[PDB]
Amino acid sequence: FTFRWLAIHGLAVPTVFFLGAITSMQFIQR
Amino acid sequence: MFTLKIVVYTTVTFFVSLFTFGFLSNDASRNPNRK
Amino acid sequence: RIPLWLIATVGGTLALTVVGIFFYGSYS
Amino acid sequence: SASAWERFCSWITSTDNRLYIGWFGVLMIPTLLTATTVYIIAFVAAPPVDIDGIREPVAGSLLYGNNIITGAVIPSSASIGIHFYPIWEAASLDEWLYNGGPYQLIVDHFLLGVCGWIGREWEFSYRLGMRPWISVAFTAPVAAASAVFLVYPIGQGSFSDGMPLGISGTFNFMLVFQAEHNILMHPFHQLGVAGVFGGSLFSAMHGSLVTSSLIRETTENESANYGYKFGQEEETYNIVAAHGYFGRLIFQYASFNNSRALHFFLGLWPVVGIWFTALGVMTMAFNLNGFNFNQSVVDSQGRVINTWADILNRANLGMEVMHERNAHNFPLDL
Amino acid sequence: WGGDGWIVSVNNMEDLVGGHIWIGIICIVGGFWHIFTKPFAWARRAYVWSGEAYLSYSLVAVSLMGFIASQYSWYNNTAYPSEFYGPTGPEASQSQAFTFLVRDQRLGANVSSAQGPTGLGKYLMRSPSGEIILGGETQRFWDLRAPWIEPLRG
Amino acid sequence: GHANFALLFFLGHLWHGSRTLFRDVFSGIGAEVTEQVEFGAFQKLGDRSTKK
Amino acid sequence: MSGPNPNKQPVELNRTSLFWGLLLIFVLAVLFSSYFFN
Amino acid sequence: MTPSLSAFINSLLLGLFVVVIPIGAALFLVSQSDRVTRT
Amino acid sequence: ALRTRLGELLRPLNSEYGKVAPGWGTTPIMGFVMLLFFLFLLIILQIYNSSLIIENVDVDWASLG
Amino acid sequence: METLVYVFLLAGTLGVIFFAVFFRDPPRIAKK
Amino acid sequence: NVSVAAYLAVLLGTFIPVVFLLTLYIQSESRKAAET
Amino acid sequence: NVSVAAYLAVLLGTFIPVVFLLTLYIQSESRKAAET
Amino acid sequence: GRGWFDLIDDWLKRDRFVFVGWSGLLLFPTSYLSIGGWFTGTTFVTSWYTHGLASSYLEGCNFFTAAVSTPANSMGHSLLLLWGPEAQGDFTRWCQIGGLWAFCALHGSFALIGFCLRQFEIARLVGIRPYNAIAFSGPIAIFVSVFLMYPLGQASWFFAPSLGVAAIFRFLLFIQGFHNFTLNPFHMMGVAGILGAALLCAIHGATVQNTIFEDGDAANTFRAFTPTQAEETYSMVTANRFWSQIFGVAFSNKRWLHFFMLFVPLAGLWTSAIGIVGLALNLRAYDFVSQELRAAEDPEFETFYTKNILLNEGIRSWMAAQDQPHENFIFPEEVLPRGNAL
Amino acid sequence: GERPFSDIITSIRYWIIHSITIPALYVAGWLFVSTGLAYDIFGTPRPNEYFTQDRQQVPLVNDRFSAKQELEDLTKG
Amino acid sequence: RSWLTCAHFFLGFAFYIGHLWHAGRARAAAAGFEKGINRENEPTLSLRPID
Amino acid sequence: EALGIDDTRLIVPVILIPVITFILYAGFASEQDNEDFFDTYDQRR
Ligand SMILES: C=Cc1c(C)c2cc3nc(c4c5[nH]c(cc6nc(cc1[nH]2)C(C)=C6CC)c(C)c5C(=O)[C@@H]4C(=O)OC)[C@@H](CCC(=O)OC/C=C(\C)CCC[C@H](C)CCC[C@H](C)CCCC(C)C)[C@@H]3C
Ligand SMILES: CC1=CCCC(C)(C)[C@H]1/C=C/C(C)=C/C=C/C(C)=C/C=C/C=C(C)/C=C/C=C(C)/C=C/C1=C(C)CCCC1(C)C
Ligand SMILES: CC1=CCCC(C)(C)[C@H]1/C=C/C(C)=C/C=C/C(C)=C/C=C/C=C(C)/C=C/C=C(C)/C=C/C1=C(C)CCCC1(C)C
Repeated sequence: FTFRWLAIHGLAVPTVFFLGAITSMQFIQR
Repeated sequence: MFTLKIVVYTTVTFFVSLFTFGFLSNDASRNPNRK
Repeated sequence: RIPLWLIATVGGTLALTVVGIFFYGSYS
Repeated sequence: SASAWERFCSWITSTDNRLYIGWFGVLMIPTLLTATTVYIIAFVAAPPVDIDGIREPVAGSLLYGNNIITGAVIPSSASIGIHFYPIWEAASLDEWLYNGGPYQLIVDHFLLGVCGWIGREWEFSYRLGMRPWISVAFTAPVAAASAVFLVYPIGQGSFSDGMPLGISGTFNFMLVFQAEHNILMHPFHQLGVAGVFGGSLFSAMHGSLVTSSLIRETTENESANYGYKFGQEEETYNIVAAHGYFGRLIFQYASFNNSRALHFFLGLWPVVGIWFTALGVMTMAFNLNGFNFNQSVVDSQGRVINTWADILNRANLGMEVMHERNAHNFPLDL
Repeated sequence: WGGDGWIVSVNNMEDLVGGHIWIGIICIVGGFWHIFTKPFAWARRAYVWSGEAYLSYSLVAVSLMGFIASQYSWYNNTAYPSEFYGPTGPEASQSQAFTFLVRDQRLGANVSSAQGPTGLGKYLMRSPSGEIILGGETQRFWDLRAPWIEPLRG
Repeated sequence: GHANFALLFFLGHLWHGSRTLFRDVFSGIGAEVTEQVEFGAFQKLGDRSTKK
Repeated sequence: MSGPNPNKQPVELNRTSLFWGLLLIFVLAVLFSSYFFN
Repeated sequence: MTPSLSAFINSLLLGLFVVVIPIGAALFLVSQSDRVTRT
Repeated sequence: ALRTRLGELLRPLNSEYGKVAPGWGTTPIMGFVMLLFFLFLLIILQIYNSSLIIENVDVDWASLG
Repeated sequence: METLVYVFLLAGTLGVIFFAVFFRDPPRIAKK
Repeated sequence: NVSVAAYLAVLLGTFIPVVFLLTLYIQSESRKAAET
Repeated sequence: NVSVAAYLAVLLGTFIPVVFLLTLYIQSESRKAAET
Repeated sequence: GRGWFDLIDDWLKRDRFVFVGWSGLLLFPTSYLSIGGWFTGTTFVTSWYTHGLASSYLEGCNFFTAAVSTPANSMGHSLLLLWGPEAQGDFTRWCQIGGLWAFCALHGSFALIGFCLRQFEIARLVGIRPYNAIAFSGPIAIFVSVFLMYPLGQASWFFAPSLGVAAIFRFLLFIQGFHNFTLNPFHMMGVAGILGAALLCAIHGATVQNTIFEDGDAANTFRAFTPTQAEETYSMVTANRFWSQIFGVAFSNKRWLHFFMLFVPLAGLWTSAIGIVGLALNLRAYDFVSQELRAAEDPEFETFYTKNILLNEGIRSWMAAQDQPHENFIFPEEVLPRGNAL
Repeated sequence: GERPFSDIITSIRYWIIHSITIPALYVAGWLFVSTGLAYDIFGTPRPNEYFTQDRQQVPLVNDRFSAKQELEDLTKG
Repeated sequence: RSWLTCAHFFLGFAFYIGHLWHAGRARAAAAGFEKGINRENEPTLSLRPID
Repeated sequence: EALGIDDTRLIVPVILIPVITFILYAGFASEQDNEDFFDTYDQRR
């Protein structure tokens, strides 16, 4: 609820989203 | 070219001999904590 | 509650697993 | 009362000499003076050198149409290879000058001299009663100089491939090395670049943190440097103030509370970086090149979609087909 | 240095086995020597007698051994045969030059008179010591000895 | 010439703004800094009246 | 009035600064002489 | 009123009501709420 | 400090060193003028950048005729 | 003739180095 | 070949700041000597 | 026309003794100022 | 009680885990958007319509080959706003024309401004001198010159560095080939500054770690130090003696030593920035005229500088066809410079 | 003041809400890639969309103010 | 051959570094100043100034 | 070629100079104590 919470969640939600996206991209048949 | 070669051999031997027999001359004792 | 060395070990193994899957995807 | 050799050893290892000689200095001083003399006279006045061995000499001295930037002591002939080429192994002195013998003389004497410099740093650390690991720090530039002067010629089989003793020659060495080994994509060279960039970053950071938190000891009409007296007992700057500033700058444990650990990190980062880049050049001497990501992206059919690595490969090909003109008579560069 | 190679240039198994006999004899004699003796006064003044000092001596010895073994692996083809470890850099370059030489001598091209781009030998040239060697950029690797080329070498 | 002069005068502006806003600590800092640099000593950073 | 200005201050340059300045100027001359000449 | 000028005005309005108003309003609310005891 | 005719003429123009308006003074209207200046600079920058095309304003050498 | 200028500049730099090494200000501890 | 009037540039740009530094050092040393 | 490298002669022969005199004067003035 | 501005100033300057300050309002969103846009570009956004390249993990690139590529050459020096006349509010077309590079570049410029302001603000609140912001002006000069002033002097944003790894390597070799930047003396001063700063860092670390006082009985000496102690932790006299009799000269003033450590990399960066600003207008130290005249009059005259010129020609001619695809450079095999060709 | 790490990691809510939210984000990214939504959002070509039948060359944009129309012409079909 | 040569050259250089480290520390521990300079008897302070 | 020696006159200095240096070093060593010690190094000189 503090500013540290917001600073973490700014760098956490898209971080997990991007990590999932990259792990999905690892299985694309090139 | 042989004279230059023997001069260079003499110089290298002289300096390497100084190095070798200087580090054999109890070099570990030459520290400020001795005695 | 849980000792921190177990948490660090699990996190390191998971990080190395991420590295391994990324390298496998680089090789495939 | 003592023997003559004992007095000689006392003078050699004396701490009262203006410049410490020591036993490593016995080897270091004449080798470095020989290399310096030959380098100065060969940089000023030396005839052109057939570096490629194809009877097309390259001028490198000031008297043959060079400035400070283009001047260099040319590496030895490719006909020589890594054969030992002193003056007495040539038929004449001018034959020795034509085949780049001065490069071998300077390189050998300089490498012996810098090994002596490492040993002499240890020796005067030992004579003063201090800890002897400044020489370990100096081994990194010595490792890099060895990699570019001796190891690369050993790996490639010719002293002509060592770095020329100049500026434009150094740039030519860098360009040919990038063309043939792709050093930019080598992770050890990337670690070396991180080492030098981080060394600059940490040098500026430490200097700014110390200068920012200097304890007020001077008036407004004098330099702040005079607030520190040579040999004083107290500390000249507030370490706690700099630590607090840097903790609030990034986060409270991004700083080093310990000054000893901070200085160990300062001496550790660039030394390890230069070690790694020197070892990378040593490994690329034996043709263990950097990362190759050419044609790594293809479409559904299989057409090559270029990447930045492919444009880098185009630049490396541009440098490759132009280096060492008329010295290649075969398709591959093995 | 080049053309001599110190102990990397062992080119026959007789020298290898004989010098290993020598190394075994020397090591056994020195081992009994050190079992039955104590260091002399000059050695006692010279060295530091502590575990870390002995470790440092071993470190420099094994570092020199590492350098020497790297050069063995890079240059020697007797103790490191090319049927197993593969050809050396000099061996590969001379193999390319020699195969082109054979393909041009067999398929109608006078290799000994073919002038190169700089007036030197394109296929066969003259060594700095005066021998007939392979021309091109492989002239730096004219010290190569290989079992597939020594019968063809006068 | 003027691109380089503007780039250098950016550095000059930074230097003189620094020497303006930090005139009191031109020759160095005193012993009143040690209490401020303690983490969490004051609620507001640099304010002596906000001590916890 | 025309006389002692209170803002008069002496100017110093120790030997270390002299040597640094000499080294800087000579190294700059060495660096830029090749480009001025060509 | 060109499309580029309309887009510029809309960009000013969006910048205000998306960046400046919310950040400033949250700053005002948290500064009024979480105060500092100056005793 | 000598007194001159020009010095006595200009003396009231340099006589109020340190004289301040209490409180915040004219800061809000100063900020409003600064905001207007920022908008004006943005407008002319985007005109010169051709990110803002205005009628009868052709940012081109050819507009000289 | 610019070779003379290059040699002069290099020799001047080396002379500056020589004088900075051997004719330096001798470091002494102050009585503060 | 080599452009003339660059000798003037190199030599004057070498001398003048060197002159300035030498004058500063000698002035400072004489002020220190008369301080004693 | 006009021989080159005479610019160097004129300018250096003008500057060097002028440099020497300026250095002497500044040194003397600073020694006098430190005497006070 | 207090005014609203005073309350906001009190909350911004609160001594919390992450200091915000007044500079934080400019720093945090801009830096956050710069890093987020870089990750978004290197993760999803292509370069197929600007460079004809793949520069994302979605196309199959790794960490080295993925990049946020510069805009197309046809865009010129457009700000490339999302609402601008090029994209007209279309996020897809904005990503396809390279507008994400402009997003990252502008937000990073203002984020560097914010971080330097943060250094100023924290130095003012703590009470120390602001030499860290002066030090950080160096990297600000690097970023401004290279990523803004160089492309603004060139044809478009296309020739600015692309935010990647192999893209930066391409920029290095491109500048060497088309500019001969190694020959530039300001770049030489920059290299001297960087390498001397690394030298100073290593040598100061080694000297301090090797001249410490025996302040403890433990063999590992890191624990024998407290931040609040009054005495120095290492011997300046012993270090000065060591470097006076090893190197000839040595530091005797600690403050001058640390200002020199501050000054060398800063001067190197600023001089290299001057060099890049010079390159922005093709005002280069590309050639020495007398050397070229002597090489033209004498075919047997050759230096390493002439070989470098030939290598630059090779870089340009073998790189321009695929490096600048908008120009449609079709170079036949006979016009391409080859070493065997002459 | 600050919230310590032990209070963070020993909180029961801190674990259940993460276990119900973070894998959702991971699968959201996985489906953002795997359903082809990333290609359509960011304009990144599919492996079968770098070249078309009529365009076998690099699709360069050659005009500044008609870039949207040129991209729509190049990316159609 | 490249793998063996590069690996053993790397290890030879690394073990030369180790030799230098351990030889220096062995000398300093035998003499007795491997933990730092003694404040009571600093060897440099008892020497004549060099210039 | 052992030690790079192709002429037998080269062996005269290579062997002779270390002999003289060893003579000086042997005078120094004969001045010493030369009995065994139990320490990491010998502090007697
Ligand atoms: C490659 C070189 C390099 C990097 C990456 C780097 C990085 C950094 N320097 C910092 C500080 C410093 N740098 C300093 C001196 C130096 N720094 C140097 C070189 C570098 N410094 C050099 C050579 C010097 C000597 C003068 C000082 C003195 C400081 C500090 O005070 C500070 C610190 O605390 O040090 C530890 C850190 C925080 C400041 C910052 O920008 O964060 C805030 C984040 C911002 C502003 C966003 C950046 C946006 C950028 C500009 C555009 C987007 C870039 C993408 C996100 C990534 C691109 C990917 C690449 C592969 C191309 C940051 C990690
Ligand atoms: C012939 C050949 C073909 C292939 C296989 C085969 C094994 C057979 C091979 C070799 C066979 C043989 C016989 C190899 C013999 C190798 C030998 C003798 C290696 C010995 C090297 C000796 C070395 C380093 C000496 C190191 C000691 C040094 C510096 C000095 C130490 C000290 C002293 C004495 C002087 C002062 C300085 C210090 C430190 C106090
Ligand atoms: C650009 C734009 C479009 C429209 C919206 C908006 C206007 C807001 C604007 C901004 C959008 C934003 C802010 C998006 C945010 C994106 C973010 C924060 C993405 C972050 C992704 C994080 C990632 C991958 C993590 C990478 C870390 C990795 C692999 C780990 C590396 C590792 C390290 C560090 C050491 C070695 C071992 C190992 C494990 C390999």
